[PDB]
Amino acid sequence: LDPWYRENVAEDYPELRDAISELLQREAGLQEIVQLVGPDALQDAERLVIEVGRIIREDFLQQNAYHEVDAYCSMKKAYGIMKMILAFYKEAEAAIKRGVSIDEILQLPVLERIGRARYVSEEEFPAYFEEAMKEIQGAFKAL
Amino acid sequence: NTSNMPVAAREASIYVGVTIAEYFRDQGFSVALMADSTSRWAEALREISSRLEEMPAEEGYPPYLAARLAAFYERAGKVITLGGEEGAVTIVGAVSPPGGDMSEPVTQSTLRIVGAFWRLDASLAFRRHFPAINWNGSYSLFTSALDPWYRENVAEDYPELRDAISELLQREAGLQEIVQLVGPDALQDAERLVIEVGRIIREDFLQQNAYHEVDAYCSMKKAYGIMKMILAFYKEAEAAIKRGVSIDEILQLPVLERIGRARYVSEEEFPAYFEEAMKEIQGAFKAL
Amino acid sequence: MSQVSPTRMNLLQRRGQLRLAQKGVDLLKKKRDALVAEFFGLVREAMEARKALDQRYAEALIRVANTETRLKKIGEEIKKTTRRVNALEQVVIPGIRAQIRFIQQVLEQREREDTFRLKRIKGKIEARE
Amino acid sequence: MAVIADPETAQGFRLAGLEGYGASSAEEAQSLLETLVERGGYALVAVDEALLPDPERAVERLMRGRDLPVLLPIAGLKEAFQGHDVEGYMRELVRKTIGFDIKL
Amino acid sequence: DRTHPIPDLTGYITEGQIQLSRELHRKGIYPPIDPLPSLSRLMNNGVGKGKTREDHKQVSDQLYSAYANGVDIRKLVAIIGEDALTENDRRYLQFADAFERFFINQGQQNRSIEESLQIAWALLSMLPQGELKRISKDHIGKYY
Amino acid sequence: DRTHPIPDLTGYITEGQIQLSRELHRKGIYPPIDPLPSLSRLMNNGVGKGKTREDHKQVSDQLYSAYANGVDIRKLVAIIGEDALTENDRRYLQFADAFERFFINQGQQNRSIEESLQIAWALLSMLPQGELKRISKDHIGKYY
Repeated sequence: LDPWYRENVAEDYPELRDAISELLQREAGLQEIVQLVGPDALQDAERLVIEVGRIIREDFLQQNAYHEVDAYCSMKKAYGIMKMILAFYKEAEAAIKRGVSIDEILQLPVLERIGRARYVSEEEFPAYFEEAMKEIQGAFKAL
Repeated sequence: NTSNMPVAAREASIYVGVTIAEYFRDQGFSVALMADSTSRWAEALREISSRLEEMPAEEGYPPYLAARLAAFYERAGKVITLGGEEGAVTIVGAVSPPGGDMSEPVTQSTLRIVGAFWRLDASLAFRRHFPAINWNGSYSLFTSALDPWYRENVAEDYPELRDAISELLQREAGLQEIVQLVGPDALQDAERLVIEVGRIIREDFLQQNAYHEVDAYCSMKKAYGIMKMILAFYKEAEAAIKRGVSIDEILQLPVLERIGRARYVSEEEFPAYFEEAMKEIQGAFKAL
Repeated sequence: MSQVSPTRMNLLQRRGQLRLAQKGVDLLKKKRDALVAEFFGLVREAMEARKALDQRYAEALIRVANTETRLKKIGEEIKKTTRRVNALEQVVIPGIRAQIRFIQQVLEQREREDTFRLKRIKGKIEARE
Repeated sequence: MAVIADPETAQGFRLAGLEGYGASSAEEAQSLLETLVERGGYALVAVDEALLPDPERAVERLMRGRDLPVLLPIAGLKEAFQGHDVEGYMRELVRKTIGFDIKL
Repeated sequence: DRTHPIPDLTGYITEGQIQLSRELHRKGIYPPIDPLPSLSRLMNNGVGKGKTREDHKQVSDQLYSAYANGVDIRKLVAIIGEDALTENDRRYLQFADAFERFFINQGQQNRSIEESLQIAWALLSMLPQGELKRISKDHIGKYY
Repeated sequence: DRTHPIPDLTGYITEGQIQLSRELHRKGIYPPIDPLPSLSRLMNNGVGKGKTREDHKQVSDQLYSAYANGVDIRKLVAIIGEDALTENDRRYLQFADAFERFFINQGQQNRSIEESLQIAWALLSMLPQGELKRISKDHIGKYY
């Protein structure tokens, strides 16, 4: 079904879902280890992966069947939310690589908007990508 | 009921016996009916049934192998005989499964009827714990039925004492399961004490020597007195631990060896052990 | 054997690993307890020790390591061949429940399913006759 | 308890009333452990870590009886403090435990 | 054997199941109900406002969670010793005894659901209010 | 279940067996071939000088032995911890990953026997030369 999505919805449908699944796969492995040696030894890189992995679970996987909007998520909305999450991931890993505190990213203002994105019925959702990039820049500014 | 005898005779043997048993209870006697065993009676009956071409079921036993057996055990009971007077027939039936399987015939159907089951345990026997009755797998539905007789005639604390000992044994079973996993090194003093007293219950109480001239029979009066020596040692043990007495100090307490040979004493010198236990713990409260 | 092996087997197994798990979280709690008395020890140590270097002043020294040496004594090696103790232990222990668990299920595999090709064969003899 | 340190320091522990013994090498110091061990009365020997870079091999060699002194390597030399021999002791101790050379 | 075909096929015919266990009975816990194998296969259909009381599900959830934690802590006490248990864990340990002594044990006695919820709230007071994760604040204020 | 009568009776009818394993597939190793349960019954009849290459049997034997040791060491790592493994065992542990990553895994791709032996020799370099018990010195000098 990947070609139907690539031709009618988004060229990067398959690559995006493979990337999210690898995220979730990595989280599962990390949580198993943390179950043993605790979370205190976790590097910033591993804390970031759990942070974004959690956003995938809460902002994407979870859907509210009782909400008038999130009861159904059109194909066009599904990919747009995926790209907001995956774009936040790339930016997150990029910021860490430049010594940005994960704590600074964890409380990034756009995050709360990404969390309520499933409730928006307008593309105002893809605008979050640009809102994410500038916000990280404001974090590249403060260093 | 020998092997050269027809399946018919062995089948009828329990009915001939029960009738004779009911006859003596009619006089106002309390009779015991001991049935060696019903596994072999059901094999003799299966032989007769198969020869009659009745349809074989589970393990090839005829379908009429449950209602009959139940009907037998139903003839047991203490009655008010014809013309008043009371008598009774108590039944003790042996169970011999084809081999450890403990399914059909014998066991399965029987354990569903009978109200009491005394499980001789080969592992308890190999360990030289007599009688070899597993205090964890055996059961009776008569505990409450007979508690008042004990309370009125023997001891006011009979039921509370046996419930407390059983909770001890129950706790030991749980502890031993865990130790089987994580080893015994992590055990707190409190848990080591429970195993110590649990072991004394098994060795000093549960185990009885059928071959000893004294311990071959344990009078009701002796049973409660030994129970109170053990339960009193328990309370004192838990009380001493709570006051930081080393369990190793309690484990080698001199009275313990006497408690171990108490089943061999035929005189009440046994209840004297309670006072001997208390003072000895005091000598342990002294040394601290 | 046969039946009965059936359930004590795996609750030795299941109930008995539920509580090996539980010693696992116990010891990472100790993790966080231990490692925080780990660094502070460290602290004063580094400390007035070299207050010792530039050195009566005899104690900027043993005063130093009466504090310095004591603190890291308890903490330093009591604090962990016993810390690294607690936790280095109980984990080859969820090893027990682990591969040995594979144990109970090849065991259990072997026969509620094997014991059945069988209740049913014998049916089959005069079940078929 | 005995303390084994470089001679100047060892002298200072003595002036403070403690039982300091002076050494200037891993080997010399192991010798000192063995004399103390044989001689018998100590429950603990605190050793400058510069003088005890391998304390397991150290026990290994003392061999004798018999009930041992706890053996405690503690900081050293001068330039060895003006690091932080902590940051990395910590990297090793967490890897040690959980298994994970974490990115500190 | 709860897997014997008879008891096993009966489970589907029920809206509530109360499973008794010999192991539990041998520990002196009566009624000898296995709290992790008894299900309101249909419990939610017979509780709440207009049936029992609005806080019934929350109280049942909290008692079940606290009793299960308390029972596990009996294992932890055996592992580490009573004195090594945290203050918070000690409260959960004690709650398990309170649940058994006061809620499970009845001196033969016909308790109304109101009586049973009252005992439930009384024993729950033993726990820190901050540790009542499964009771919404609306119920704590109204019923605690 | 490889012991089910169907697959079990089929083994005798074969000259080469390739056994796939779910466990291996779940580790992301594809093709999910169990390197210690795949055999060539008639393999010796199709290899060597004039067929494949003279070192083929030696290389196959050494890779099989090293992979089997490496897989057992994955168990030993779990038992003792990675850091407690000897330097020599660590090399065999690593060889098992190299065998899976580079030899088993193909990015769909038609490897000549020459290509396959080359990858085999490349991964074998990870092992100490002194630990190549199953390769005669003549082959080490000529092909290593």
